[PDB]
Amino acid sequence: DVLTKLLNRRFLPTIFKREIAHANRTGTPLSVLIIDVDKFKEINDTWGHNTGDEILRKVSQAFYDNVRSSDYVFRYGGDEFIIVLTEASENETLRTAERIRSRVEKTKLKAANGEDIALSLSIGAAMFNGHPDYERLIQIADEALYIAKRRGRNRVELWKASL
Repeated sequence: DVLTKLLNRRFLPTIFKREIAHANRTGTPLSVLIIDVDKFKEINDTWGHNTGDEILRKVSQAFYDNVRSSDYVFRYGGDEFIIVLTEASENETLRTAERIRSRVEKTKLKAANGEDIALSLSIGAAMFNGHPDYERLIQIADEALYIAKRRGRNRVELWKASL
């Protein structure tokens, strides 16, 4: 089962604290992908939890197929995910986030009647800029996610001082 490999949210602090410390001592880039499945509750209602669950499996599979073993993937809510990319440049991060978003879009799902289920991700991305507090890094990545949702979903957004 792919869903059992996912990390609980409670491990975010202890993991981020250590992973940030390492990124400052060495000067290696660090990035975060915050992901939320588009209109998931609406999908969960219409097609059922078995369908919602299978969606979470396909979506989780897309993650592990496009991250290293050295990266971390967390699942907090029903459709809420957090990916920590250790040692990934901005160029690499956006490329990774794009591979993930595209994969989910191009995964068509057959319904009970035989129709197609619309799948898409919204992804917020943010680069580590040296700040010691990890919550700041999650805040801006979540803010980036907020915009991707606000701008019509099925897209990636990178956090900037402009907003």
